[PDB]
Amino acid sequence: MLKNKLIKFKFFRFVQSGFYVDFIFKKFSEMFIRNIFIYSSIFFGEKFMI
Amino acid sequence: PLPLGILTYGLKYAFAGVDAALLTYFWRNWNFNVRTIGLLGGLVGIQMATLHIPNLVNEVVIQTPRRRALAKKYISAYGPQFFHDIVNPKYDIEHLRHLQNKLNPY
Amino acid sequence: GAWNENQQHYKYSKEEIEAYQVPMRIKAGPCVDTYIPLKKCFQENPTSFAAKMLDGRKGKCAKEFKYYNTCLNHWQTYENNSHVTNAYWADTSKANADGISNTYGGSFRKGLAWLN
Amino acid sequence: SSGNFIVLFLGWELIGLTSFFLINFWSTRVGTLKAAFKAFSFNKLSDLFLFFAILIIFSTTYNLDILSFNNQIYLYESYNIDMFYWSINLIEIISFFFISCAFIKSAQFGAHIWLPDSMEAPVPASALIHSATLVSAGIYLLLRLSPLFELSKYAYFILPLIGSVTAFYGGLVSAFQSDTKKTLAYSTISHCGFLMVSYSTGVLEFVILYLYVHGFFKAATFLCVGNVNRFNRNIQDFKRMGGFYKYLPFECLASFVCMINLSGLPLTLGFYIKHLLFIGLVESYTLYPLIFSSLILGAIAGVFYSYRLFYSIFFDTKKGKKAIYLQASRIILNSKFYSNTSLASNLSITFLVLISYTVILYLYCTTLNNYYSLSDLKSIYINNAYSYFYKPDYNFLNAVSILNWFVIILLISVIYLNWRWSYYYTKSIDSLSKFILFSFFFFIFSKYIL
Amino acid sequence: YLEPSYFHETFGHMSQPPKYDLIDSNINGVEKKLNKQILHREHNEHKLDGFVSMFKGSDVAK
Amino acid sequence: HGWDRPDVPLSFNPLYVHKRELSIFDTNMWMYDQVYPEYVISYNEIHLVDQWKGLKESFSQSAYWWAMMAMVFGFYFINTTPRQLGIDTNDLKGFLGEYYGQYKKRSGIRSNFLGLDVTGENSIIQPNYDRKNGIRDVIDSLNADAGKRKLINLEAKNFIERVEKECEQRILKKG
Amino acid sequence: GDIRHKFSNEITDDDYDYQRAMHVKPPKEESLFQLTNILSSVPVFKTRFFLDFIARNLDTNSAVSTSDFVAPPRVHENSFFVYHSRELGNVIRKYRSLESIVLPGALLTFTYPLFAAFVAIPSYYFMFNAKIYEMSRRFVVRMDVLPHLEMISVQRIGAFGILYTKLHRIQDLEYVPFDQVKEQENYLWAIGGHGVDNQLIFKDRSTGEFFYFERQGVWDAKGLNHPLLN
Amino acid sequence: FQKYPIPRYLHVGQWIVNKNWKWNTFHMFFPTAILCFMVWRNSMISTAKPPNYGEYVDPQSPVAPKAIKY
Amino acid sequence: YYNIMRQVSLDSNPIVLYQSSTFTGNGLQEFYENADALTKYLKLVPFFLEKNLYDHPKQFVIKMEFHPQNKVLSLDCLTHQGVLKKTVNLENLIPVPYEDYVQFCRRKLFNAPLFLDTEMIYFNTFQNEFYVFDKNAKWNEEGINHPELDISKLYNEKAWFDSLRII
Amino acid sequence: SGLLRNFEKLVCQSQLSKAGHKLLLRSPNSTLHPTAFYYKRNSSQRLANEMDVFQLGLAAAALTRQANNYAQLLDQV
Amino acid sequence: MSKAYYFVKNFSWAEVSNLLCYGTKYPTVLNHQQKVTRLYRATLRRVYAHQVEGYKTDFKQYNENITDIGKDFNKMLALKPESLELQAYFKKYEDLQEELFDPAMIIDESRPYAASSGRYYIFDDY
Ligand SMILES: Nc1ncnc2c1ncn2[C@@H]1O[C@H](COP(=O)(O)OP(=O)(O)O)[C@@H](O)[C@H]1O
Repeated sequence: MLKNKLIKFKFFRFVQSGFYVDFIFKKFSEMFIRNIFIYSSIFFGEKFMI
Repeated sequence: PLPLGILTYGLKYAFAGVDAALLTYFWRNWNFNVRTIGLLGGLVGIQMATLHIPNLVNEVVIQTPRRRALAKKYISAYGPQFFHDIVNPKYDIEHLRHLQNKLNPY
Repeated sequence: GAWNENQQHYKYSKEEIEAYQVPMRIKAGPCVDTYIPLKKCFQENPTSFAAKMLDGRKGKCAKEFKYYNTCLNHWQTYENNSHVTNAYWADTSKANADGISNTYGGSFRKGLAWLN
Repeated sequence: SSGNFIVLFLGWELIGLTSFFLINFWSTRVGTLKAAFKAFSFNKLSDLFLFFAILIIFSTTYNLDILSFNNQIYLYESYNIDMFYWSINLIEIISFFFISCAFIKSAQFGAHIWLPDSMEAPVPASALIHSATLVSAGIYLLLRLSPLFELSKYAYFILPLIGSVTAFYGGLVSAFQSDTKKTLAYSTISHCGFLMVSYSTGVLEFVILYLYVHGFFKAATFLCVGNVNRFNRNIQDFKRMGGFYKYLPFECLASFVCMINLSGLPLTLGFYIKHLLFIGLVESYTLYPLIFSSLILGAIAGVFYSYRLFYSIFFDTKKGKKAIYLQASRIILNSKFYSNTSLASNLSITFLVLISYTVILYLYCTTLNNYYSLSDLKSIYINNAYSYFYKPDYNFLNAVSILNWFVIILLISVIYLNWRWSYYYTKSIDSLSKFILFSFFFFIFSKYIL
Repeated sequence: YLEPSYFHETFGHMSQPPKYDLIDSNINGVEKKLNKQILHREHNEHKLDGFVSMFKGSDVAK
Repeated sequence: HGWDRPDVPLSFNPLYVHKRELSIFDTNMWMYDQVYPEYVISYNEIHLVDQWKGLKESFSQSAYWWAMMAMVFGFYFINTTPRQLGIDTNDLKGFLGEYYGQYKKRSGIRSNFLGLDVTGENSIIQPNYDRKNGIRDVIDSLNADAGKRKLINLEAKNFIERVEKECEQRILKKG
Repeated sequence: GDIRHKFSNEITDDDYDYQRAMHVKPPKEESLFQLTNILSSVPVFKTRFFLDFIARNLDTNSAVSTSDFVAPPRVHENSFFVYHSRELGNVIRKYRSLESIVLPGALLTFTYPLFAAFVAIPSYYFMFNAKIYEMSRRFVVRMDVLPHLEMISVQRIGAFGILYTKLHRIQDLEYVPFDQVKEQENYLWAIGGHGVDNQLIFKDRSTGEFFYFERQGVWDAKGLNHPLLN
Repeated sequence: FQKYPIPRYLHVGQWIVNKNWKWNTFHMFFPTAILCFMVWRNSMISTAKPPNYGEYVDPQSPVAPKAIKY
Repeated sequence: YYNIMRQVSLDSNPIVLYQSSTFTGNGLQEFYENADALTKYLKLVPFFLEKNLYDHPKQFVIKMEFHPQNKVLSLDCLTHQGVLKKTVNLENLIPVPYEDYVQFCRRKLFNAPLFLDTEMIYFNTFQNEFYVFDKNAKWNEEGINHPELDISKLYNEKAWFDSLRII
Repeated sequence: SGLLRNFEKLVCQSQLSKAGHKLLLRSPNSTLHPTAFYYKRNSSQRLANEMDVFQLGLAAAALTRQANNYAQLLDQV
Repeated sequence: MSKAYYFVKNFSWAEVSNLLCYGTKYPTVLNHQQKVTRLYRATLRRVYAHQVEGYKTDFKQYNENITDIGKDFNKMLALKPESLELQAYFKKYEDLQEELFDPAMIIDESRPYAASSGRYYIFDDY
């Protein structure tokens, strides 16, 4: 093979990033925090429901 | 015989490495001639003779005194007649397997 | 006679086995009888970890060591079926012809890499 | 040293609190506080799972003695608990809770994020946390409850795949990390995955040996990396490091020894542990192909990372700042006390390495010898996998040969790959060709000629 | 050195150094030849008996 | 050395002047600190835009490693045969025998010791003598493997006996 | 700026002699166990036979370079030598000649040639061909300009260590941009693009042939400054 | 880091060095050792150890675990 | 940068600028005749071994001429095979240090003999080979101080400092 | 480079470095004449359309030489 | 002394790119020559961060890339701000930087929001 797709820094960055598992989990946790604590709990829970 | 030691294993490995280096020098430089072939054969023969020599030297020097002492101890314990009868080809290996060693505590 | 049988061929009671502090792994196996004398000799004859890992004939505990070695070889060959395994590995054609083990030969595929 | 289920929970809580406080070394820095909070959340989740499992066990038996529970875990195997609309087996739920709690502590897929981010702690703190304790909690917890984990179908399917995947991921991540702390953490994650896979094998001795060897070697490597970072002014990335071998000979030699031992390299305790782990694999797994692939991939990845770290820190180009080297390169500092590290640290490292080697030798003598000197493992399920260690066939020999051949191919590739142009690039090719030819000649002569 | 099974796996089981007792020369004559033949037959029969025992010694423990 | 360096400047902990209103809509979403306050979570992979885009990119890149794993698995499966592993065959009454004994005991279906007429079934965690699920299938598979290994050993012994008898007969047949 | 003379117990230079095994230093003294001292002391080396063997073995004096300008032998009658490989070409030929022995030697010496193939196939496909095999394939060992056919006679290496010379149209030669041939041959240029000058690569357009010259190759000014080569 | 002034009024433990550390260490080691000995005695008062090697538990002794008699 | 080969000649009256004092003789036989030169050659056998087995391109210069008319060097070095004369482009020779020469060989060379002036390595980049003179030698002050050998005519910063680099 | 071997046949680098020497290299598989380079029948177009002057002339001369050889062999048929 | 809040604040990818190229999330506030100089300096730093320091360096390749970048930057600087070629060159340099976007970039302690920053609490004379 004359060209290796695994030789580019993009592949290197993706591998060193742990397959972006940290990014995915952090985005999901941020979405949960935004939707639950502020929106669902404090706003819909305390301001509205309570 | 005693087990082969670091010296013997290293001698064998060094002979193999010297042969490998000579073969690399030959093939890489394409220096293959009748004189080189004869020298390689002679080196292989000398290495084999020397490898047989260390085993002979070790075996002789170690075992021969130890073997003589062990035989002398067993000669007084069992007997030259028993030893010769064991050496006689007329002995039966079936009974020899069932024979008890008087110096075996078990 | 038996490979697992000790030189004196005596059976050790559960109380004696627990008194011998034999490992549960050894107790699981069928070679307890020979391991009892070897364990007794080793406890009675202390040897360092370097000594035991370095001694080839196990020092004084020699006959018990040989008996335990035979018993353990038999146990490990039977539990791994390594006998028929090596037999079929030596010659797949001969094992299939002789019908040594129908179950072993029926799924015997040496593999292309391992000399086809 | 837990003796009761309350003691285990107290120990887990204490370990969590100690990790939370230790990670917060620079309390004035709020950046590390985020990692500390993430670690605290993970520990709290693990503690909650453990508390739920302990509550279920107590509701089942009303006995907090761990020894009695292990001696009585086989009693209620044929039972179920009506949770919501489902009815799962009694052992299944407790085993799942214990396995999840261990995976939270012993870094696994989805729960290993806090392990890499935990590098904000000091060098000795990271050495202690990563090598054992926080990393060894899961293995110790699983081993303590060995009989309970024996009869769990969920554990049976979960442990092998999870362990292999985690080991492979950790190895691949360590193969791409330039930061010494990050590379070490990823290698530790790979080692934890391998230890979990070994726990799935059902043989405790291999797990214990792997734990001891991995902990000792990781501690040594972490100490060396911390010393290098201290010389580099708290810089952990190897991309801005180079030429430190001349600055720190002791550190270079210790790092070489530690990387040789830890990376699973052939002809060492790591090689023995890898062979033992590969011996005891069972072939009844539904996902056997992926499991085997992940195990091989995670086994092969350590050497590349170790060699890369060693060469970059010690024998690469001067990628470090001119200040780091030149400031200590002044002629005035030349005296009988010149040293880039501390003599006390170097002596501690040497003594720890010697003691670890002696202890590993003693453990191998007690376990790996012909006579099993191990005490009773309190396990009633003994596999026949020890037969292969005592007497295997030529098939396992050829498999191990294939693995060693992959390792040798990787070593050759890392030895001669010309990633950059050089004055000896052609000379490197000539050297590699000469090595191949000499190796072929030696293989021919040593086995057939003599 | 003490664990060359790793070398026996990847590089195979190479040629070992010449290990022999060479002690049968203690005596001389056709008796020595008969003893050597008996020893060779004993080694072959030991291999055969080991095969037979390892094949039949599976039912010793029940 | 060589320069009387002053005390550590107070600028090492600069004071942050909040230029934007910390709206209650982001309560606890930013870690507040008098020097260098930060966001609650860190996304060092900001090159990836969104969680869906990041997941798509990660799944696209992981295909090469998945294919490498598949190649390794194929190279192993096309060059190896199934091994002979299982529970210790000499011990059938341990982890294996105890399971069948407990399944044949069913002591959790007996009457109360004091005549309370309440059995193990009268519980949220109630005994069930006919589960036949979970680890029971794995136990059955292990028992089948042990039986197959024992049958293989017995067949090997029988075949060796047959070979020895045939050799004896052929040696006797020649006369 | 050392102050070692001020203090007595300070480490001395004579003490720092064990560091020579790892730190390169200019020669200060020759050791008793030094190879040079062993050679210059033993009267066995003073024998005439040893000197004769030393003068008449190993490398010969004839093949050693003696000028900054060299002229290789003539491939044809009216051709003009332009470029020639000096050491890289020899090393490539030696590497390609390894398969002339190892492939038969392994075939006659490996218990599992099938295993050897199953191992080496990815090594060639993923690691070796892009490193050595394809580099030697694109390597131009010798290049001369035949004026009669107005062509280029180029001799290059072949898989089993062979030599092969072909004539290509000068009008079919085009300058290959490294950027134009960067990505499609990335790994080839990454792992083994070090030995050839990416700033000077030619291409015969007739069959899509890529011609690469060594960065350390020897170029003749007379051939370069010819009407055929502009 | 280069040491910087700290408030003398602040009860901080930042790089605090005591000249009389030897006597304080000796005093905090000795009574602690005595307390540790007392606690060790208290803990060893109630201990359980596995039976000695070569000693088998005869089931007729009360030391063997008992069953609740209905 | 480019290895363009151009034919050169000899001035026919080259100025002898340096001749090794110890290595005085017609060739190998003459050196064998002299006892001290024989010991020096025995020490230089490690240099020959390094050049051949360790693949170190290097020459032990024993004599030299300079042809400023052809801008050429006419050195005459010694090796295990005998005396070899070398013609070098004056633009193809550059100074180099002992550490650079030693590290030029990736393998570890043998113990050095004292007969080498470590500070005066001379690299022929066109041939890419190092050269070391003899410590015991006579150098012509006028021969070296000719206008052709001036650093202004020879020393180029790029070739001198960065052409030979090992990473 | 060689042990216990004579380098009598090897060409001296002193002779090699001289411009205008009578050194000629004979290499294996060296095609010094493109006789078959431009030989092609059943062309989709004309030979002049497919081939240029040089190749066309070389191929024409090769065909003429082949025909001459065949005719010379035909005198003893 | 740049505030290394690249991964410390919830900034978008465009914000990160703007901070990398011109140092400001609103590079439109920068002038023509100022923006060109900032882009050239950032590109040089990022190139040295991958070709002068990294896994395996090549000095000649680094020098060649530096010469090419210098030629491009001179062309951009001598061009008009309201030129398609200048905007294209700016886009090319930004895309080159984005391709070199390393999440685990080395942050020097001299940065305001650095990893080693905030290690100690300095007490004032008050
Ligand atoms: N209270 C807040 N509300 C909204 N955004 C904020 C707040 N505090 C910080 N940020 C974000 O954090 C980043 C850091 O801002 P800062 O560095 O203080 O401003 P500047 O860059 O002008 O000095 C800003 O881009 C801003 O978007």
